[PDB]
Amino acid sequence: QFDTNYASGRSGMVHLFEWKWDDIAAECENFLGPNGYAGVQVSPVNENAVKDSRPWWERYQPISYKLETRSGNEEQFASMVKRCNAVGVRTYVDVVFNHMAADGGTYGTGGSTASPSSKSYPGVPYSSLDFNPTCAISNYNDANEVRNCELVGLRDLNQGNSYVQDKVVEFLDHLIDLGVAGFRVDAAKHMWPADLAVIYGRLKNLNTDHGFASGSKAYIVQEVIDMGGEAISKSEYTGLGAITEFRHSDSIGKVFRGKDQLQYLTNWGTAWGFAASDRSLVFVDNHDNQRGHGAGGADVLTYKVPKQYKMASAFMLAHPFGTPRVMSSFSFTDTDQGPPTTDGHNIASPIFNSDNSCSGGWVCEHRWRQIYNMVAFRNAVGSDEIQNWWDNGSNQISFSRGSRGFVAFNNDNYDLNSSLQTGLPAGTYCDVISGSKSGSSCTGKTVTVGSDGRASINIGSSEDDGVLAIHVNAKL
Ligand SMILES: [Cl-]
Ligand SMILES: [Sr+2]
Ligand SMILES: [Sr+2]
Repeated sequence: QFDTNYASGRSGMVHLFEWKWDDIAAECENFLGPNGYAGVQVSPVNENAVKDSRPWWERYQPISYKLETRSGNEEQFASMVKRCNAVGVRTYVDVVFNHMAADGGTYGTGGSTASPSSKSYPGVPYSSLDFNPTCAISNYNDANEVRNCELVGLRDLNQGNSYVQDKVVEFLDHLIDLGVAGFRVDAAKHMWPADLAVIYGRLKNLNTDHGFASGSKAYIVQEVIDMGGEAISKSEYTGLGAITEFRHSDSIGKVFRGKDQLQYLTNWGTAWGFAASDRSLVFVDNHDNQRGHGAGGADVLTYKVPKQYKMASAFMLAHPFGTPRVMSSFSFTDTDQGPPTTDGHNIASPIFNSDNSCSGGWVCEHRWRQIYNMVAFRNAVGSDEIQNWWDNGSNQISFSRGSRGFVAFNNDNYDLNSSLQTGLPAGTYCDVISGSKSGSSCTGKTVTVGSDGRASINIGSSEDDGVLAIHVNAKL
């Protein structure tokens, strides 16, 4: 429940927001696999309610547990898991069993129909007896009202009923048979941990046919928003699985936006109020946080602030704390707007340029050179500890991961021109933020490390990038 089940020597979970299964399987073999990524988080794979203008949040109003979405059907989803597992990329499913669709959602994405006014869902065989009595969440400080009342009209299921427990376990076991490696449980704060423990304990072992070790259990990351000093604590859930550490997203936004100083990052971890490292799923932004009014509000860094979003992603991928997750979104100017379509419904596949960058309505942050080359940085340093910390007392910091990698940041209004201790063997290194290694040359900046371990690091305060990075797996 705490082991990621990652393949050997890989790191980084990519949330391919609203991608279809066919496009995900191709991206596993063409990019994610040969670039060292560890896993992919998919949108809900079960049938959801069809709503006007096809908003993104329609996929969190389940109609049934049939694998029938705009992303594809069960046959395409199963082939996607098999093809991604063959290149070493695991699959983690966003699962929604706290509620069903609200009023106005009579049609499903796979042919099923429902009647939320009577709490009747013929696809799951669900009846009104399987739900909590109708009530609305208004207080948010009453831990009983948050877990038993209806969230924005969504029909609150009763996870204490043995029939509901059967259907959820039946659905999660079906996904395990298809080769899935873990689950992201949506709205976990609105459910009782005692009932979650029963569901989690009944799940079968992982399918060894997909290259899983015998005795492997499904990875469990729980979506809990705990900004500190709340009625519901994240410690209620850290005993049953990993949690979404949203303090990481809100703090990393404040720091790299200038609202806090970079020198304070010297004790990044539980000293900043985070959960345990082996219990923390960390990220810069998520599909909710990037739209505002999330857990971090306006302080969250998104792709729309590219220079500081890349610096924040580079710091997270270089720090040993937690399990990093990188967001891959589609461009939006309206928080309700859904993914790009070829008409008004059929999701349009992403297209790629000579950059290996995305187009056609998708941003593809995981294909940014500054992001996927830092994933290689994480894979090259392993479990090496932080050493050689330096800072100027403001917004210029640098540290090394053992003797295998070095990174430097400049968030001040003036340049960085210092001879810093790098901790690496002497030689010539390619700046992995500004380029890559090709044969015996560097695409971007070059970094020369002297016999004393010191190197000249230069990051102008007006350059497009505010971070430099080098590691031993990109020498010469
Ligand atoms: Cl999340
Ligand atoms: Sr609930
Ligand atoms: Sr200080």
